[PDB]
Amino acid sequence: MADTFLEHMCRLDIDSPPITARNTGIICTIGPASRSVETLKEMIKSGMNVARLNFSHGTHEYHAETIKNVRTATESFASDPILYRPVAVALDTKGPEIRTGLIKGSGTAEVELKKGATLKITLDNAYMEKCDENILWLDYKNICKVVEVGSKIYVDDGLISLQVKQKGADFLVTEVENGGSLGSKKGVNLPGAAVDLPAVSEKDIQDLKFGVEQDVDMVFASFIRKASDVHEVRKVLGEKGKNIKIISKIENHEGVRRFDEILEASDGIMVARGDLGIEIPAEKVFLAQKMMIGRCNRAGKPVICATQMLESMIKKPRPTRAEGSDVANAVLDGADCIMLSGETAKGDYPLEAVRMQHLIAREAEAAIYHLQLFEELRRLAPITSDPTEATAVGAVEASFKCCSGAIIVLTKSGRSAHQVARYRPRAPIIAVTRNPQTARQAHLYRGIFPVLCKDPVQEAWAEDVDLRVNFAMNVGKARGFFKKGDVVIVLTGWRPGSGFTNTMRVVPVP
Amino acid sequence: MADTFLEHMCRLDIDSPPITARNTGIICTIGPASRSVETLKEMIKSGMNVARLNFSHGTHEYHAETIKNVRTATESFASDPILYRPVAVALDTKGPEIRTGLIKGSGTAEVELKKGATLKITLDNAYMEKCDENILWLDYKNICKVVEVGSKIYVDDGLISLQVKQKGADFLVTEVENGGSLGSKKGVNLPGAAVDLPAVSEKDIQDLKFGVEQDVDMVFASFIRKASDVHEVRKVLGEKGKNIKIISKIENHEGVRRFDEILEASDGIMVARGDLGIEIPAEKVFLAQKMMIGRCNRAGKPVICATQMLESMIKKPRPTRAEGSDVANAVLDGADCIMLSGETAKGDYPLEAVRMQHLIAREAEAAIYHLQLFEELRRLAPITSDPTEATAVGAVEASFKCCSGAIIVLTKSGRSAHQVARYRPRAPIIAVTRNPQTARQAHLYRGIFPVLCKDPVQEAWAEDVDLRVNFAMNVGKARGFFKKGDVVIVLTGWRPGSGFTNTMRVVPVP
Amino acid sequence: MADTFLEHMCRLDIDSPPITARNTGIICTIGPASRSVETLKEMIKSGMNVARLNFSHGTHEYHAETIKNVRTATESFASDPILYRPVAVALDTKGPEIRTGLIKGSGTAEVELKKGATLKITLDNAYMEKCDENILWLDYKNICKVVEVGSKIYVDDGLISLQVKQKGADFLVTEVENGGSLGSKKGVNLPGAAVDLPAVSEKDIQDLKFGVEQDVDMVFASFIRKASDVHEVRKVLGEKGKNIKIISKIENHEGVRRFDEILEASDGIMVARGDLGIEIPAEKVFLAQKMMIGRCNRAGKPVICATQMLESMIKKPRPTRAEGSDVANAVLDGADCIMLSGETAKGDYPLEAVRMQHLIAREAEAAIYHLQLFEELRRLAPITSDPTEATAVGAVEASFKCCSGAIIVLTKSGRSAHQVARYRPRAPIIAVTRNPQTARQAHLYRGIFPVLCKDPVQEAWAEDVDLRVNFAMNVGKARGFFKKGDVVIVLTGWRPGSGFTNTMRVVPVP
Amino acid sequence: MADTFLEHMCRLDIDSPPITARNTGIICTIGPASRSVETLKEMIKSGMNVARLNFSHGTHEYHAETIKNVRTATESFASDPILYRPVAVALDTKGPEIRTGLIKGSGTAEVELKKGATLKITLDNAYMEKCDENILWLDYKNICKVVEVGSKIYVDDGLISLQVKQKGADFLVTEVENGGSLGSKKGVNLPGAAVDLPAVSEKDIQDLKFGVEQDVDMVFASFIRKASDVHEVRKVLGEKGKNIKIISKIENHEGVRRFDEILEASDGIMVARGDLGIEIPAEKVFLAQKMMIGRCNRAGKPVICATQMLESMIKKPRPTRAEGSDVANAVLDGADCIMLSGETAKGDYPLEAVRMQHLIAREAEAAIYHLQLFEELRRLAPITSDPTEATAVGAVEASFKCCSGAIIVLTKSGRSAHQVARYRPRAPIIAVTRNPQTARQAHLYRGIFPVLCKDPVQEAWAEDVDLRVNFAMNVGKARGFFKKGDVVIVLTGWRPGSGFTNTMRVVPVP
Ligand SMILES: [K+]
Ligand SMILES: [K+]
Ligand SMILES: [K+]
Ligand SMILES: [K+]
Ligand SMILES: [Mg+2]
Ligand SMILES: [Mg+2]
Ligand SMILES: [Mg+2]
Ligand SMILES: [Mg+2]
Repeated sequence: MADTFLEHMCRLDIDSPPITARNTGIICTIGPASRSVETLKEMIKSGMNVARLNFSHGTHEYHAETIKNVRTATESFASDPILYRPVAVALDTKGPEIRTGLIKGSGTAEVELKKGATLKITLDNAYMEKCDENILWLDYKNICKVVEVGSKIYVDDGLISLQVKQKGADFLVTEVENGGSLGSKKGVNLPGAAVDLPAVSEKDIQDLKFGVEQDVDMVFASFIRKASDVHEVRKVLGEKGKNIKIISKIENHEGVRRFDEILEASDGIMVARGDLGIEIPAEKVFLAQKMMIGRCNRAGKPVICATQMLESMIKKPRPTRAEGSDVANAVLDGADCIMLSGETAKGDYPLEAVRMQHLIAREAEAAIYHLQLFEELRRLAPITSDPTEATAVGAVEASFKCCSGAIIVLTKSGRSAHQVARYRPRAPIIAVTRNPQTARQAHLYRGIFPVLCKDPVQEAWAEDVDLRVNFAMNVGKARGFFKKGDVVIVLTGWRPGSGFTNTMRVVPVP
Repeated sequence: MADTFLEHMCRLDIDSPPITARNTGIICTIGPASRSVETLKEMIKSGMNVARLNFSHGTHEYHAETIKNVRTATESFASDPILYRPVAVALDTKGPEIRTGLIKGSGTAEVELKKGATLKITLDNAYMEKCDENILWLDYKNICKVVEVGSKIYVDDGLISLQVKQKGADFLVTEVENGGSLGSKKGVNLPGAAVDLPAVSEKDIQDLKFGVEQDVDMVFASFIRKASDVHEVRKVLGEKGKNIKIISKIENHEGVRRFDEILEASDGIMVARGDLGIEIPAEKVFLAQKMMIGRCNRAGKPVICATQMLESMIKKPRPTRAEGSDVANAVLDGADCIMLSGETAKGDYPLEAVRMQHLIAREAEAAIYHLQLFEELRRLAPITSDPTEATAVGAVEASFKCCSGAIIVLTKSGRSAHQVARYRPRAPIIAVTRNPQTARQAHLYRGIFPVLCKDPVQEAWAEDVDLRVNFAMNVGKARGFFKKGDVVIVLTGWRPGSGFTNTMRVVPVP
Repeated sequence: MADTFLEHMCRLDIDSPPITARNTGIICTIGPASRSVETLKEMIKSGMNVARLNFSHGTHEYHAETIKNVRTATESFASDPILYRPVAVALDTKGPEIRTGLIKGSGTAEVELKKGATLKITLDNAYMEKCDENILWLDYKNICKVVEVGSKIYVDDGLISLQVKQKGADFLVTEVENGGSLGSKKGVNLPGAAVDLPAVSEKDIQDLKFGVEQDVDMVFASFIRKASDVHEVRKVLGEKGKNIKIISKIENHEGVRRFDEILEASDGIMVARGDLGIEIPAEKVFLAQKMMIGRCNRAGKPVICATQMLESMIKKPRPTRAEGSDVANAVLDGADCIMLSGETAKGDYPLEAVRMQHLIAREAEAAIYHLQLFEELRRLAPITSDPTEATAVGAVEASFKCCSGAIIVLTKSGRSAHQVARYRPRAPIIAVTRNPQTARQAHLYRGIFPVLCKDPVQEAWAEDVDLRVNFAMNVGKARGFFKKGDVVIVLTGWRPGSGFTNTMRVVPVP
Repeated sequence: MADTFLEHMCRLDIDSPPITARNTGIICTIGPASRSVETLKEMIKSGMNVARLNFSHGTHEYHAETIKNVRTATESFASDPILYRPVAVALDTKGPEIRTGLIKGSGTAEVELKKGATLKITLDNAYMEKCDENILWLDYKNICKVVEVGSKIYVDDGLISLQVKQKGADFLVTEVENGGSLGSKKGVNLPGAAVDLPAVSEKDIQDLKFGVEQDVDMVFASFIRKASDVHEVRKVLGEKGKNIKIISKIENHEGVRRFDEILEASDGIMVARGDLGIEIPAEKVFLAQKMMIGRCNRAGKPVICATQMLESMIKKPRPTRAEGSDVANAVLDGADCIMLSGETAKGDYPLEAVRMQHLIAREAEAAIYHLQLFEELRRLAPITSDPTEATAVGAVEASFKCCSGAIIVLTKSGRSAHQVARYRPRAPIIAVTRNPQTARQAHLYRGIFPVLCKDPVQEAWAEDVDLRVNFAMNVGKARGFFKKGDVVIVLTGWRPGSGFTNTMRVVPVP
């Protein structure tokens, strides 16, 4: 809108209402607070696009029923194919974690840790359910190999910290620095160590194969360190799960250093700030986020900002001021998807969290300085002569001039719609598809609003197109994206077949 | 290509050969040296696109035969509809000129004028063919009304200059400043004065009506001062000449000050540097040129740089260094058409002049900094939601990415093709049309390479399009614009009818 | 560093260590957890620059001793004038707050509020200490004037919310939306309403006059609605407190709408997100922040991002991921000062909070895209011919070319140094001053590192300058800003006197 | 001034009068029409800055007296040291030219050449003064070595052209293409050939040594092909002529290809369009000009646009429209100096040509888009930490903000002033110097207006500076550059000595 970024900031207006559409994808983690079919229905209406299953906790039976509930709540809306919203299922792997043992005692399963006190760490399975003030167990077998005297051991997602004083053959005497209440099977981080667990562990092969059987849409592979880790996960999914999108989670120092080879192998990225903020200094996480989002935008691949975006909303019904700014800034940085972990999995206000996510994202979109964003994306794009790319850039450029309410894209594999999203247009991308997996996986991309055409293929191609285009027109009028008499962009082929979406059309809305 | 204009300059390369296509239109004035049918044939092959007829000199009989010869030489190539080049006819009006009388004496019709001597100017028709050292006649009746003591009177296109010492009721005693040889019926300019002749004079109404009868494509209306002058010319052309394009010539101070209202009324503009450089100081003409070309580019209307671009080539076979740089710079400024006046009308080297025009223009196109040109044209464009505009910008944006050999545009009125030219793409715009006037008038716009489809309308619309598109493909292969296997942009409608070219298509060349 | 903002993001590097200097000012609120002289000493070393006193709670006796402790801990370091860091005192006024009455009952002073229940609000002072489930008192007299049916009333800093169902003459029947435990004299916010309390209330006149007596450096005036509110505060401070800087806190909708007139009157701004996030929707606070920071940067006036930047660090020793990104982004937005409210006032980890503030800020500075920031600031600056401005821009431009370790500025009033900070140079601005208040107030400006020259004025001006310049050279070597042999910029006058710093000098470091 | 280059063009105004100062240097070639002391006086007042002596024609006696007259006419104004303008002398070498023999016959020394006829070229000195229709002599001995069948031979600066049909051992039979009148000792060009004459020929060593003896300021070395040619010329000038600036003339294809190594060795460049436009195609000369001017601006070295800029003004009192635009565009391209060859050397209107040069240049300066020019020059500058560079950029940046009437620079060698000119400020650079050669050589740089301080060195350095600064203030008021009360930039040292101009000062004009 304005000639400089500084004037663009100065022009930002609280009283200027945002567009009804919301481009940024929302990913909610399912758990105790959101597992029920009636709650899942409300989360879908509130704005959920992808349900994340965290395989660091549940059994296969538990997760199987969580999937069952999600599809019940999803297909609840299928009676009306206009207002039907696809909902993806995502399997977040355990990965090479270090979790502690269980706690001994009555009342509750917790014990205090004084600042300055001693705590012996052990690998002996006799203390596997007898962790307390003095002794502590953890499942990583080679912990004495990778650790030295003075090394930090962070327990329970950063809260508690320990410095190693002495070593044994298989035991470590440590001194407590940050106190607090220890619990059962809390996560442990070893910043400075080189943890040598397998990227695809024995448990993870079972969880992935289960993912293929359950027909999940994507896999959030944890603690990805290098490009070979992504190919290991690709192999385990194999032929049958070839179409399952692999999103590499960057959770550690090694993963940041090797980001380019990891991005090359992966379908997308998750900036998993949780583990990253322990493994790397807290100041710096933003550097890593902005870098990874930046490179993913340039590469044209989905990137997900994740964890602790609305942490206070576990306990409270409204977010903090910092949590408000974090979500907005992640969207302004250019993140395709925002994520909620504990907020929806085990929180007292799951629905309010999903709505805040929707609300902030929706006018972070408005505050994007599109003039500069689009200018720079063209320059930094390679000079390939793929007809689908050139149509996409034409569509996006066309959309900025005739302030379009939408860009409608007929697509089988999603790729035609992905390439439009790559250039970050202001208008939403109504991706029309008969492939239901394509509709679900499209949530990963910023601004793609998938719609599933359940209708049978009409005889003539020319009339089959017009049905899918008019189907999208009806969805756009229904959602408020545009009205009768407005202008929109339409992307179709020349005789059908996945591979050549080469036709842009500026159509008046009927 | 490069990140800054300065590096763009530094990168310019004499050894890098230019593209075979030449986007800038060439307008040649026809006269004694170029009137013959065999010479007109060679000028068309050398690169002529518009033939200009100067109605300050010829009779209606004379100009009628000049038109006849142009169409003979043009239709000479019509046997091959691939290599047929349309050629426009343009009628340049007399307008409110001030010409002197004839000269007395034997030997030749010329007399000397010393610096510092006296010259009496008279309106008495007894001296109408007796102009000499002492007395001089001129056809402007109210010359004593608009002139005062100290006013400059420039005779013979700037060469000779006079300062007014005394006044009479109908005579002026002047003193000579610049000497030289006076001649018969030379043009007179009155810088500082406000000449009150009619914009559409009595003679001009005859010449315009003749223009309509002869079926000319455009009118270069001389000495346009204000917007009402353009509407007077529009009226005289009337219903029958409604489709004749009016190009307002800016020849004077008043015309520059009122440029915006004149541009609004006119179809295009000519920066007539000849009279402008006398009426306004010589330094400043470039300011006026760059301004008018700039505003015309922003308005999306044709602009023509004109007169004295290769003056030395009247006498010599090669241009001066300044004349080389002038043509290049006019193209770099963003002029749609370059013009030759005396160079082709009465010169010893008409063909070499037209070829230089072609040669310079053709790699001025290459030196355009398109990165900046296209960026700035988008910003300065209004945010209209006309479907034809948004398709045009999409086409042009698409053309920069898949380095297209051309942008093919099916168009009846030319408007679909005009709107593509407005955003100055690098590739040539092959405008396919059945209307032969549309083909001729399209030369006014930068980069539009019109082709006339003489074939009858095929039955199905879908196959009628494919014939016109494949016709353009054959022209492009013939001219070297592109080859088999290359990519091009194609613009068509959705069911035929002039008003909605709304379909962009990235097609491989068959 | 890079040609585009997108490549600049992509280039950001966690492994690239930051510059030793930290440009962004840090403001800590003093209270129970940080009031002691030994804790204040550690906060100064950790990075405190301004001590904020919140006059909504303490008595004048209480705050007087807090000031006494701050100056004791500050002057503790005065023995070494090289490593002495000035520390400002700031008085944050009560302003037009709306607090409830006291609670009835034994044990503790609290009652529950169910979601959906009824609560009658009253102005009758008989219920002034009898607030409960049914009745609630509050000190705002005209609450029925500014409120209508459907208006929200937020109690206890956002936690509890009420919708107005009915109205009375002086009573309001409301329905509860967000439940929770009500308490004694909790703050109330009225989103939508136009609260007509006095901007400078009766209590505030006492607090301001006390501020003048105590010799505070700045006043954070709360709930500033319009420009006249700033002039009221200016008057109360009067002649004796003329040099006390007024920082208008934007806490409400009215204040955002009138931002430009408020900024014109005020010396600086605080984006008080606390009250702003209740008064305005939570999504939107970032819009208001970015706007106010943007306009303050363009105006060349201090702006302070404030409240809830590290809220979790009240309870925990490390911040959340969102809190890390919030501080970085506020610095990237261009905030001069970051602020801690509860984190230092009543938290379990005051020192760790001040260190995080220092750590994040310090490499947010590094991630600033200075190429674009400086380009845009020049364009958006007026074309004034003040000699001090032109020297400042020259200094800043010079600093980018000879990668200067610092820009040294001799200044009495601080204004010469303020104008250098206005153009946001990468290097720190070592402002040398004999006025001790100038040194303290300079913390408000980004990158000004004040140093107090306690030495007496040496006889010759030329040698007096060289003493102050060499004093700064010694501070710069001490702090690691630069070393012997490096280059720095130096700003001095031409014969001394506050008003003309007109001399830039590129000096090698001795 | 404006946000885009396109709006900048649109904003250009004929009625907006230009600044009184004229930044672009003017170089006039002296000959028959301008050799007299009274004419040289008028040319100096009209705007001459450098007198060029063409050593392809005169004897050493002839040129010695031309120099004598120039210094007489120059020192004529020395009585008033305020209005004294230094005037450089420049020696343009013969270089490896190919000139023909003399013509046989009475009446005049000319013969006709028909198109299509035969002309035998010979190296036999018996035909050295017997060139005619059939036989032609030329001084290049190895002409048969470097030429083949089909090679073009251009005679008399492009007018006449010949194609080689046959070869001999030492004779060539050719066919005429372009006719015209041949003359005595006309220049010959061999485009496509690799002419192997010495860069510093035997005659050139005499002319250079003479140049050193006469105390010329610069040498325009002709036909520079590579970097070694520049070092040969450097050697011949040697110790005694070490301070004589070498300006390499780019006249040929080889010189353009090797431009970077030539620029590295040379002090400046001349885009000698005369020979370049024959050696290289006429279309393309502009490419070569814009490239060379661009790279010279980036390198910070003088560049001179030359030959045929006002060719018609040899015969006529006013230039053509193309010649007007050429001078403006060369200045807009960024040429430091404009040059007149035949226009002043042997023309009927020398003074009018020098005035047009002055007039056009002077409001080409105004039409420069400085916003973009300065932005891009900073980015493309290396990040060196020379204190003189950083002061220069500071000065130039400061000058844009406080719309300075001038930037005053005290300089001995000129280098402090050269580095200010490198960043192309809008204001003129008043370079104050006691070295009279420094004053003369400073004309090579755009916008440096040298003034010679003839006064003796005053005792105190601080008062010696103030004398030179106040001397410049008086010159600026005299010329209209600024008035009493205005602001200007001043550049001085810290204790005198050539090597450290490190002090910028924004001074009010007394
Ligand atoms: K996990
Ligand atoms: K005419
Ligand atoms: K307060
Ligand atoms: K020469
Ligand atoms: Mg994580
Ligand atoms: Mg004309
Ligand atoms: Mg507050
Ligand atoms: Mg030459």
